[PDB]
Amino acid sequence: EEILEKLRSIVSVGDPKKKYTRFEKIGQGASGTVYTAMDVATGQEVAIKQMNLQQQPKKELIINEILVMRENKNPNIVNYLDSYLVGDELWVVMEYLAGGSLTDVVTETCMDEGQIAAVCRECLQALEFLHSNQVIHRNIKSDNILLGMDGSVKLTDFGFCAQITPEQSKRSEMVGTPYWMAPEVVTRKAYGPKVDIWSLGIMAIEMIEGEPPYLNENPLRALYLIATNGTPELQNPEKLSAIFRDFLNRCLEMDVEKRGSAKELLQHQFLKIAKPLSSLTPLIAAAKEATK
Ligand SMILES: COCCNc1nc2ccc(C#CC3(O)CCCCC3)cc2n1-c1ccnc(N)n1
Repeated sequence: EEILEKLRSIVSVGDPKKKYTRFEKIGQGASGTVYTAMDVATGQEVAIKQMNLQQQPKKELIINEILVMRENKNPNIVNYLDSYLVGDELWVVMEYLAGGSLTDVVTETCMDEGQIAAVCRECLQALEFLHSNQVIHRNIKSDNILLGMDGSVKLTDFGFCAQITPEQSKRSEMVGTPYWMAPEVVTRKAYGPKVDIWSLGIMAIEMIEGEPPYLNENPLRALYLIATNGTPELQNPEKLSAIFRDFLNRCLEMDVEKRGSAKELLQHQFLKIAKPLSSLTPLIAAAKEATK
């Protein structure tokens, strides 16, 4: 389709193996292989993600990533820098911070409520910004949270991103990762930005239990469980403070009406007991030691 030509008018022109040097593969997933690099001038280090378009197309969401992200900059988001197309590959240039994913922290260490509150505050800030600009991430999970060496928190991977409008402020595309999905998305009801709030809630369960509910099961079985069970239950709910349990239940409220939004969840008292972001850095050290 001309959808490839629409993409050819968005990207920049260049080698682009002339500016950016010092390539190192630091990742490889469904979003494509990710490299670290640096362009002459400099001294800015960058991350370059590479998709094989003529080997694993989609392909409407590909363009949607660039368009939505290039005009939505925020401190709590990995920021788009540029994009090129070479051969069959699409390259996306973005900021880089070193220091692992939240996933490595939540599956190899234990976070206290002060640390969970700091991570949640930063995430809510990114969501509150996205939602105020009619943007829904639709794939909130620890895998998509990045941790700076100074304890910074950045939302990443907007490949499943979606833009709403007052004329059609809801969606019905069954997108995201099964276990982190809101019920209204699982059961194909019309859904809004509050689905990000849900997945944030599931990600808190990660930070509490080390993994999202039903993870032992299979993706489809999980979707069924989410559909049936609705609001998931902690193995040991008593291990959480009263101010934390209230926070979770306002993130995981079945009633989309009664479920909190990012703007009002930033006002929750659970975020008041938040520790400074520097407390997250020993978790990063510990995460890297179990990773070895
Ligand atoms: C946790 O994985 C470590 C490997 N790094 C990595 N994989 C990525 C996949 C997709 C995107 C992505 C993406 C976007 O959707 C974000 C909005 C702008 C367009 C591209 C970014 C990835 N990164 C980064 C990026 C920057 N720093 C670090 N440490 N890792």
